[PDB]
Amino acid sequence: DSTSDLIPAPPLSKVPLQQNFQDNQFQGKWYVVGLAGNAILREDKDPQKMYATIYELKEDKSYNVTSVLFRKKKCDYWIRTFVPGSQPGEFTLGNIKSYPGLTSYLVRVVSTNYNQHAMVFFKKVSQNREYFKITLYGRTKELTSELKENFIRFSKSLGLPENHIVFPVPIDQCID
Ligand SMILES: O=C(NCCCN(CCCCN(CCCNC(=O)c1cccc(=O)n1O)C(=O)c1cccc(=O)n1O)C(=O)c1cccc(=O)n1O)c1cccc(=O)n1O
Ligand SMILES: [La+3]
Repeated sequence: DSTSDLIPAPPLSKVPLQQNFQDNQFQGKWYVVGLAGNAILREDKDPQKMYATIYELKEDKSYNVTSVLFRKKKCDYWIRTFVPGSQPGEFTLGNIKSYPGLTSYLVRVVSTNYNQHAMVFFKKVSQNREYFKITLYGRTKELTSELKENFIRFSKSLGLPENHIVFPVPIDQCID
Protein backbone atom coordinates (compact mmCIF):
# COMPACT_ATOMS: atom_id res chain seq x y z
CA ASP A 1 0.00 0.00 0.00
CA SER A 2 1.60 3.33 -1.18
CA THR A 3 1.59 6.43 -3.44
CA SER A 4 4.72 7.31 -5.51
CA ASP A 5 5.36 9.93 -8.28
CA LEU A 6 8.28 9.25 -10.69
CA ILE A 7 9.81 11.13 -13.62
CA PRO A 8 8.97 8.87 -16.62
CA ALA A 9 11.74 6.66 -18.06
CA PRO A 10 13.02 8.14 -21.35
CA PRO A 11 12.47 6.14 -24.57
CA LEU A 12 15.59 3.97 -25.34
CA SER A 13 15.90 6.06 -28.60
CA LYS A 14 17.35 8.89 -26.36
CA VAL A 15 19.94 6.48 -24.77
CA PRO A 16 22.98 5.97 -27.04
CA LEU A 17 24.86 2.63 -27.14
CA GLN A 18 28.70 2.71 -27.09
CA GLN A 19 29.76 1.84 -30.71
CA ASN A 20 32.06 -1.24 -31.06
CA PHE A 21 31.68 -2.19 -27.31
CA GLN A 22 34.76 -4.24 -26.13
CA ASP A 23 33.50 -6.51 -23.27
CA ASN A 24 37.09 -7.56 -22.26
CA GLN A 25 38.28 -3.88 -21.87
CA PHE A 26 35.21 -2.97 -19.73
CA GLN A 27 36.27 -5.52 -17.02
CA GLY A 28 37.77 -4.66 -13.60
CA LYS A 29 37.03 -2.00 -10.97
CA TRP A 30 34.93 1.15 -11.58
CA TYR A 31 34.21 3.83 -8.93
CA VAL A 32 30.71 5.39 -8.97
CA VAL A 33 31.69 9.09 -9.29
CA GLY A 34 28.17 10.20 -10.39
CA LEU A 35 24.58 8.91 -10.01
CA ALA A 36 21.37 10.31 -11.56
CA GLY A 37 17.88 8.78 -11.71
CA ASN A 38 14.17 9.11 -10.99
CA ALA A 39 14.73 7.56 -7.49
CA ILE A 40 18.08 9.45 -6.82
CA LEU A 41 17.66 12.48 -4.43
CA ARG A 42 20.46 14.95 -3.31
CA GLU A 43 20.67 14.52 0.55
CA ASP A 44 22.86 16.95 2.61
CA LYS A 45 22.24 15.23 6.05
CA ASP A 46 24.22 12.06 5.04
CA PRO A 47 25.77 12.78 1.59
CA GLN A 48 25.98 9.54 -0.51
CA LYS A 49 29.38 7.76 -0.08
CA MET A 50 31.23 6.48 -3.19
CA TYR A 51 30.99 2.72 -3.86
CA ALA A 52 32.80 0.57 -6.46
CA THR A 53 31.55 -2.02 -8.99
CA ILE A 54 33.79 -4.82 -10.36
CA TYR A 55 32.93 -6.39 -13.78
CA GLU A 56 34.33 -9.93 -14.40
CA LEU A 57 33.78 -11.43 -17.89
CA LYS A 58 32.80 -15.15 -17.52
CA GLU A 59 33.61 -17.96 -20.07
CA ASP A 60 29.95 -17.66 -21.34
CA LYS A 61 30.54 -13.85 -21.91
CA SER A 62 28.10 -12.80 -19.10
CA TYR A 63 29.51 -10.47 -16.39
CA ASN A 64 29.78 -11.33 -12.70
CA VAL A 65 29.10 -7.84 -11.23
CA THR A 66 30.10 -7.15 -7.57
CA SER A 67 29.36 -3.80 -5.88
CA VAL A 68 31.22 -2.96 -2.64
CA LEU A 69 29.59 -0.38 -0.27
CA PHE A 70 30.74 0.92 3.15
CA ARG A 71 27.59 0.66 5.41
CA LYS A 72 27.38 0.61 9.26
CA LYS A 73 31.21 0.27 9.65
CA LYS A 74 31.34 -2.83 7.31
CA CYS A 75 31.88 -3.73 3.61
CA ASP A 76 28.56 -4.84 2.04
CA TYR A 77 28.83 -6.92 -1.21
CA TRP A 78 26.02 -7.19 -3.85
CA ILE A 79 26.75 -9.81 -6.58
CA ARG A 80 24.54 -10.16 -9.71
CA THR A 81 24.89 -11.41 -13.34
CA PHE A 82 24.59 -9.20 -16.48
CA VAL A 83 23.60 -11.43 -19.47
CA PRO A 84 24.48 -10.16 -23.00
CA GLY A 85 21.42 -8.60 -24.71
CA SER A 86 20.61 -8.11 -28.42
CA GLN A 87 23.65 -5.81 -29.16
CA PRO A 88 27.20 -5.48 -27.68
CA GLY A 89 27.07 -3.16 -24.61
CA GLU A 90 23.43 -4.18 -23.73
CA PHE A 91 22.59 -6.62 -20.88
CA THR A 92 19.66 -7.98 -18.81
CA LEU A 93 19.78 -9.10 -15.12
CA GLY A 94 20.34 -12.89 -14.83
CA ASN A 95 17.85 -14.96 -12.73
CA ILE A 96 15.19 -12.16 -12.62
CA LYS A 97 12.80 -14.69 -10.85
CA SER A 98 15.08 -14.54 -7.71
CA TYR A 99 14.36 -10.77 -7.12
CA PRO A 100 10.89 -10.28 -5.51
CA GLY A 101 8.65 -7.86 -7.52
CA LEU A 102 11.22 -7.42 -10.38
CA THR A 103 9.66 -7.89 -13.89
CA SER A 104 12.43 -6.27 -16.07
CA TYR A 105 16.05 -4.99 -15.66
CA LEU A 106 17.95 -3.49 -18.66
CA VAL A 107 21.60 -2.26 -18.83
CA ARG A 108 23.02 -0.09 -21.69
CA VAL A 109 26.67 1.13 -21.82
CA VAL A 110 26.12 4.68 -23.24
CA SER A 111 29.81 5.71 -23.60
CA THR A 112 33.27 4.61 -22.35
CA ASN A 113 36.99 4.96 -23.20
CA TYR A 114 37.56 1.79 -21.01
CA ASN A 115 40.68 3.16 -19.18
CA GLN A 116 39.18 6.29 -17.46
CA HIS A 117 35.38 6.74 -17.68
CA ALA A 118 32.03 5.16 -18.60
CA MET A 119 28.35 6.15 -18.51
CA VAL A 120 25.85 3.29 -18.02
CA PHE A 121 22.03 3.49 -18.22
CA PHE A 122 19.83 1.14 -16.10
CA LYS A 123 16.04 0.68 -16.33
CA LYS A 124 14.00 -1.64 -14.11
CA VAL A 125 10.30 -2.35 -13.44
CA SER A 126 9.81 -3.22 -9.72
CA GLN A 127 6.25 -3.49 -8.20
CA ASN A 128 5.00 -2.21 -11.64
CA ARG A 129 6.98 1.10 -11.07
CA GLU A 130 9.55 2.08 -13.77
CA TYR A 131 12.95 3.26 -12.38
CA PHE A 132 15.94 4.46 -14.40
CA LYS A 133 19.39 5.74 -13.48
CA ILE A 134 22.64 6.78 -15.17
CA THR A 135 25.91 5.81 -13.45
CA LEU A 136 29.11 7.79 -14.12
CA TYR A 137 32.01 5.36 -13.61
CA GLY A 138 35.69 6.35 -13.17
CA ARG A 139 38.81 4.14 -13.06
CA THR A 140 39.86 6.70 -10.34
CA LYS A 141 37.73 8.37 -7.59
CA GLU A 142 38.09 11.79 -9.35
CA LEU A 143 37.04 12.85 -12.87
CA THR A 144 37.49 16.12 -14.83
CA SER A 145 34.93 18.96 -14.79
CA GLU A 146 34.38 18.19 -18.53
CA LEU A 147 33.29 14.52 -17.88
CA LYS A 148 31.07 15.57 -14.91
CA GLU A 149 29.46 18.37 -17.08
CA ASN A 150 28.87 15.81 -19.91
CA PHE A 151 27.16 13.49 -17.33
CA ILE A 152 24.95 16.38 -16.02
CA ARG A 153 24.00 17.38 -19.63
CA PHE A 154 23.10 13.74 -20.55
CA SER A 155 21.11 13.24 -17.26
CA LYS A 156 19.13 16.50 -17.86
CA SER A 157 18.46 15.38 -21.51
CA LEU A 158 16.57 12.35 -19.99
CA GLY A 159 14.33 14.78 -17.96
CA LEU A 160 16.17 14.76 -14.57
CA PRO A 161 16.42 17.98 -12.52
CA GLU A 162 19.61 19.09 -10.63
CA ASN A 163 18.35 17.50 -7.34
CA HIS A 164 18.22 14.00 -8.99
CA ILE A 165 22.00 14.20 -9.83
CA VAL A 166 24.55 13.35 -7.07
CA PHE A 167 28.37 13.03 -6.97
CA PRO A 168 29.14 10.49 -4.20
CA VAL A 169 31.98 11.61 -1.83
CA PRO A 170 35.24 9.60 -2.22
CA ILE A 171 36.04 7.24 0.72
CA ASP A 172 38.95 4.80 1.38
CA GLN A 173 37.05 2.04 3.28
CA CYS A 174 36.16 -1.14 1.28
CA ILE A 175 36.61 0.35 -2.24
CA ASP A 176 40.49 0.46 -2.25
O1 LIG B 1 16.72 4.15 -9.13
C1 LIG B 1 17.65 3.40 -9.06
N1 LIG B 1 18.63 3.54 -8.14
C2 LIG B 1 18.75 4.65 -7.20
C3 LIG B 1 18.19 4.38 -5.78
C4 LIG B 1 19.03 3.34 -5.03
N2 LIG B 1 18.41 3.00 -3.74
C5 LIG B 1 19.08 3.62 -2.57
C6 LIG B 1 19.76 2.60 -1.62
C7 LIG B 1 20.26 1.30 -2.26
C8 LIG B 1 21.67 0.83 -1.85
N3 LIG B 1 22.21 0.09 -3.01
C9 LIG B 1 21.64 -1.27 -3.18
C10 LIG B 1 22.63 -2.42 -2.90
C11 LIG B 1 21.91 -3.79 -2.80
N4 LIG B 1 20.88 -3.95 -3.83
C12 LIG B 1 20.26 -5.09 -4.15
O2 LIG B 1 20.50 -6.12 -3.52
C13 LIG B 1 19.31 -5.11 -5.35
C14 LIG B 1 18.39 -6.16 -5.53
C15 LIG B 1 17.52 -6.17 -6.63
C16 LIG B 1 17.52 -5.17 -7.59
C17 LIG B 1 18.42 -4.11 -7.45
O3 LIG B 1 18.42 -3.21 -8.31
N5 LIG B 1 19.31 -4.08 -6.34
O4 LIG B 1 20.24 -2.99 -6.20
C18 LIG B 1 23.08 0.66 -3.86
O5 LIG B 1 23.66 1.71 -3.62
C19 LIG B 1 23.43 0.04 -5.19
C20 LIG B 1 24.73 -0.37 -5.47
C21 LIG B 1 25.05 -0.92 -6.71
C22 LIG B 1 24.08 -1.09 -7.69
C23 LIG B 1 22.75 -0.71 -7.42
O6 LIG B 1 21.89 -0.86 -8.32
N6 LIG B 1 22.41 -0.13 -6.17
O7 LIG B 1 21.09 0.33 -5.84
C24 LIG B 1 17.31 2.20 -3.65
O8 LIG B 1 16.91 1.70 -2.62
C25 LIG B 1 16.51 1.89 -4.89
C26 LIG B 1 15.34 2.59 -5.20
C27 LIG B 1 14.64 2.29 -6.37
C28 LIG B 1 15.10 1.30 -7.23
C29 LIG B 1 16.27 0.58 -6.94
O9 LIG B 1 16.69 -0.32 -7.73
N7 LIG B 1 16.99 0.88 -5.76
O10 LIG B 1 18.19 0.17 -5.37
C30 LIG B 1 17.73 2.31 -10.06
C31 LIG B 1 17.13 2.38 -11.33
C32 LIG B 1 17.30 1.32 -12.20
C33 LIG B 1 18.04 0.17 -11.83
C34 LIG B 1 18.61 0.08 -10.56
O11 LIG B 1 19.27 -0.94 -10.20
N8 LIG B 1 18.47 1.17 -9.69
O12 LIG B 1 19.06 1.19 -8.39
LA1 LIG C 1 19.39 -0.88 -7.53
